[PDB]
Amino acid sequence: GRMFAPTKTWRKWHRRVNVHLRRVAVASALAATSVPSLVLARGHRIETVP
Amino acid sequence: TTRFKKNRKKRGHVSAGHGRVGKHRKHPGGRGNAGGMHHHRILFDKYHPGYFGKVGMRYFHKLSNRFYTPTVNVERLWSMVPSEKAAEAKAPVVDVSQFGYFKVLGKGMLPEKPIVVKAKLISKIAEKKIKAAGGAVVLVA
Amino acid sequence: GAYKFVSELWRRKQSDVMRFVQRVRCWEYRQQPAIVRITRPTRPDRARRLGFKAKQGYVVYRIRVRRGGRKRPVPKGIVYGKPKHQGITQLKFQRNKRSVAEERAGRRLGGLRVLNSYWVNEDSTYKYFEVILVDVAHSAVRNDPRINWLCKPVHKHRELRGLTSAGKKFRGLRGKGHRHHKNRPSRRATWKRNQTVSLRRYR
Amino acid sequence: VKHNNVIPNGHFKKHWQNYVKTWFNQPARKQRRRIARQKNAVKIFPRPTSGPLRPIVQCQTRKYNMKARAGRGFTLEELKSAGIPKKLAPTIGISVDHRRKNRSLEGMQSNIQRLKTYKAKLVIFPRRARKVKAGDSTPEELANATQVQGDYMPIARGEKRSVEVVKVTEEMKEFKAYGKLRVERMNQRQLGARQKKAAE
Amino acid sequence: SQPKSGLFVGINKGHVVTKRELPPRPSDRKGKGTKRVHFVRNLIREVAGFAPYEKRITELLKVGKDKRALKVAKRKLGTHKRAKKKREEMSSVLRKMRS
RNA sequence: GCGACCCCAGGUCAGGCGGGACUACCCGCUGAGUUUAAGCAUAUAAAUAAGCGGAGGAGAAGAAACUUACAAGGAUUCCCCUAGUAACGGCGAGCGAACCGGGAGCAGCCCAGCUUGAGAAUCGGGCGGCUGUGCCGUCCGAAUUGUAGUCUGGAGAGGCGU
RNA sequence: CGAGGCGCCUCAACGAGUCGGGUUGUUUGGGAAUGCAGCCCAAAUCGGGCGGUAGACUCCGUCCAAGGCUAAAU
RNA sequence: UCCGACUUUGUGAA
Ligand SMILES: [K+]
Ligand SMILES: [K+]
Ligand SMILES: [K+]
Ligand SMILES: [K+]
Ligand SMILES: [K+]
Ligand SMILES: [K+]
Ligand SMILES: [K+]
Ligand SMILES: [Mg+2]
Ligand SMILES: [Mg+2]
Ligand SMILES: [Mg+2]
Ligand SMILES: [Mg+2]
Ligand SMILES: [Mg+2]
Ligand SMILES: [Mg+2]
Ligand SMILES: [Mg+2]
Ligand SMILES: [Mg+2]
Ligand SMILES: [Mg+2]
Ligand SMILES: [Mg+2]
Ligand SMILES: [Mg+2]
Ligand SMILES: [Mg+2]
Ligand SMILES: [Mg+2]
Ligand SMILES: [Mg+2]
Ligand SMILES: [Mg+2]
Ligand SMILES: [Mg+2]
Ligand SMILES: [Mg+2]
Ligand SMILES: [Mg+2]
Ligand SMILES: [Mg+2]
Ligand SMILES: [Mg+2]
Ligand SMILES: [Mg+2]
Ligand SMILES: [Mg+2]
Ligand SMILES: [Mg+2]
Ligand SMILES: [Mg+2]
Ligand SMILES: [Mg+2]
Ligand SMILES: [Mg+2]
Ligand SMILES: [Mg+2]
Ligand SMILES: [Mg+2]
Ligand SMILES: [Mg+2]
Ligand SMILES: [Mg+2]
Repeated sequence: GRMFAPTKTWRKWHRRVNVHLRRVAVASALAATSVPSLVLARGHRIETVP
Repeated sequence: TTRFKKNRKKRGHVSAGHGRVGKHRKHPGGRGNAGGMHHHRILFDKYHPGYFGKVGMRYFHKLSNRFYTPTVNVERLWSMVPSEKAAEAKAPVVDVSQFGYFKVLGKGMLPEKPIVVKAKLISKIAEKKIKAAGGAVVLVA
Repeated sequence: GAYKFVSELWRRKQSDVMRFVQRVRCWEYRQQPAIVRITRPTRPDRARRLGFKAKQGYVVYRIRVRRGGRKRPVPKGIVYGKPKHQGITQLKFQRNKRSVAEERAGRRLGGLRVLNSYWVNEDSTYKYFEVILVDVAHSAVRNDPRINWLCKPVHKHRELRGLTSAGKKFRGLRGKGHRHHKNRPSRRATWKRNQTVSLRRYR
Repeated sequence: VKHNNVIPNGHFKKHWQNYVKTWFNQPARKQRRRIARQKNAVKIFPRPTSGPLRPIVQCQTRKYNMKARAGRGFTLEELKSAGIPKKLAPTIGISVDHRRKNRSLEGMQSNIQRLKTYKAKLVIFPRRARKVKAGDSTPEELANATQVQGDYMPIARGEKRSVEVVKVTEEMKEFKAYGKLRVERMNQRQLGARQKKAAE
Repeated sequence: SQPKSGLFVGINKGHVVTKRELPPRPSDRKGKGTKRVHFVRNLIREVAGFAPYEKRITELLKVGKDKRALKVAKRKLGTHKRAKKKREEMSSVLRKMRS
């Protein structure tokens, strides 16, 4: 038969983010890379990093 | 997103939240704005007074740009004057057309300092307020 | 230059001279078939402006078409539908009589290509047009840089796609700006453009 | 309809699903347009990639009265006043617009000046080794002739903002700007009646 | 040929731009009898004669019914402006014939 | 009777052109109803489906008998905006564009008309030659009821000089 | 290895059963009528077509139909 | 299908 609600190609695939909010997210993700505790929490092995 | 929809919380419940008596049918009441004068009259009268009927005269080929008159109030005029120009001031002269404005309106308080305003149009109170501060108006086109 | 005298005379269709000459010609066309090859345009001055030249490869045909409207060809005047669509007799064909004449000529002469046509006569039941056609296989046409365009494959059967002068008339392309903007590139192209639901990927 | 909503107007009663236009080819359209711009640039190596020179015009209608932009081409009168034959202008990178006319002097002069600035920047290559033509350039000028990108002659939109400092005289005040606007409006609406009485 | 008063309202109501005279264009001479086209038209007129509705206008003008002539020309040509022009031509033909 | 032409006829005459196929896109015609209006006839469905034709690698459109009302713009096409707006509509249900502005991409040309008369200066075919998508020669024909050239409104012809 | 451009000065030809008008049908957002079509009437050259309310008059702005071709962006 | 107008539709006598 036919699927209940056949998947159409005009689904919303791409999502808009405000440019300002994207820049805030990058700046927040950039600063997290400098505190070593959050880097270890992500699983990186940095015990011998000067 | 499907994981947060309430239909997922209604799995196992027979009627899917639509009742056993007054079920979910196709179009009880009609389609769209049907019956807006017959069985939806109270809804149309209560929430949309004015909906039916005809008032006013028609305008064939009404171009929007003919009625384009952006406006600015006096209470905002001094924000267009830069700091160093206010320090130098004699009165600064502002052509509000260079900021995208046609008519000057008179809401708010002007500071007690002279200012010259160039505009195509202006109201009577805005002109009275500008003159009371020691300023002047120049009509431009 | 004698063409101006001929052109000015043909503007006076209600003079005694033109009425007599047209009446004898109208009788003779009535005794001929509806599609007849003629050795020479009847109105040479009118043919010059429409592109005809006195060269090997240009041929002229006289076409007779019936006058009046388009009766709905349904089996007894019986329509199965709503009363807005129940009319039979007072309906009108969307193409003019000039394009019908040159379209009959194109179907009859598949080896030739229609240049255009001009009006010739009418009495009450028939209208007469002379259609100019080009033999795009003749070297005289193939070597003339002013008619070379007709030899290209994109100009096949232009009378059937509404591309002659008569076709531009009924397509609404004999005017510009507002009152005619819905006809460009075509009415169906305009309608399809206004039906589109544009679903951008960033919406 | 059940609550305090807007009156719905959904234009979806036809077969709208056979006329859906998606944009999944948008990044591919950007690349195809970019590729053709690079091919066109190589096809005309020293010629500017931005096309022929354009004039300066005022946008029409009262909403855009005060903005300037690029036109279609230069008027036949502007080209004559700058000394450029109208047949030569397209061949050396200048657009021609025989439809446009010059109604005011200032619009015309700024376009004539634009052509003169262009002619001082244009370097013309001879159509042969021998420079028998008159408008050609010296070998030194041709020896260093690159390709410019973007708008080599920009157009300024709108009058630049400039707050001046002036002394408010005694005639600057008591001008009665609102009264002037109202009397001029009255003079407009009384013109027909005034002309009727004058004729009688 | 007139500059506007810069006021944004009123009789002129516009920006001032120090207008200039527009030069003549070839299309300024459209619809102008030059010569040898009047000659050809005039010669064909005497060869062809007049349409019967034109004669009906001429006989109306002979008896002084100038308003009835305009209504007949309006009936035939369909437009008041064309009727005015056609009556004037008919009157000039009588005027020329008067001499 | 010999002739000139006009119109027409017949040719397995010499050389050539056409018909059908394909469906995504494109051009032309023809043309419903289910449906919605909580009934239904105008309206809607829809200038859609079906039906009959015509092309191409794109097609169609295209260089103002255009807009506007401005300090005015300046072919076509497509996108955004205009705008669910002006308008239309048992003014109900519903329907519904364009101008300005911003982009992509830009390109304008050819004829007929008066315009050889100190010379049809034009074109096709047969045959021969060659340096061969053509060129030349010769002989026939087309064409004066007009081939070539000049000219197209932005002009242009003619007159006088770089 | 003549023609064109430009400066100056008397002719200057431009498309007809077509435009346009009436009516009838259809179509449009186009409303005293958006396009198209049939039929009837039927042009002009100090003229013709437009300026989104039918009409007349006076000014103003703007174009020049009824022949043909035309890449690119799609 | 009947009926009228225009068109086909011209010419000359009282
Ligand atoms: K519920
Ligand atoms: K709500
Ligand atoms: K797409
Ligand atoms: K030969
Ligand atoms: K001409
Ligand atoms: K209509
Ligand atoms: K006019
Ligand atoms: Mg149940
Ligand atoms: Mg219920
Ligand atoms: Mg119950
Ligand atoms: Mg539907
Ligand atoms: Mg054979
Ligand atoms: Mg086929
Ligand atoms: Mg129903
Ligand atoms: Mg129902
Ligand atoms: Mg029912
Ligand atoms: Mg179909
Ligand atoms: Mg193919
Ligand atoms: Mg094409
Ligand atoms: Mg033109
Ligand atoms: Mg436009
Ligand atoms: Mg909005
Ligand atoms: Mg619709
Ligand atoms: Mg558009
Ligand atoms: Mg724009
Ligand atoms: Mg022959
Ligand atoms: Mg000639
Ligand atoms: Mg010449
Ligand atoms: Mg000269
Ligand atoms: Mg009609
Ligand atoms: Mg009607
Ligand atoms: Mg139809
Ligand atoms: Mg008006
Ligand atoms: Mg024309
Ligand atoms: Mg044309
Ligand atoms: Mg074309
Ligand atoms: Mg592409």
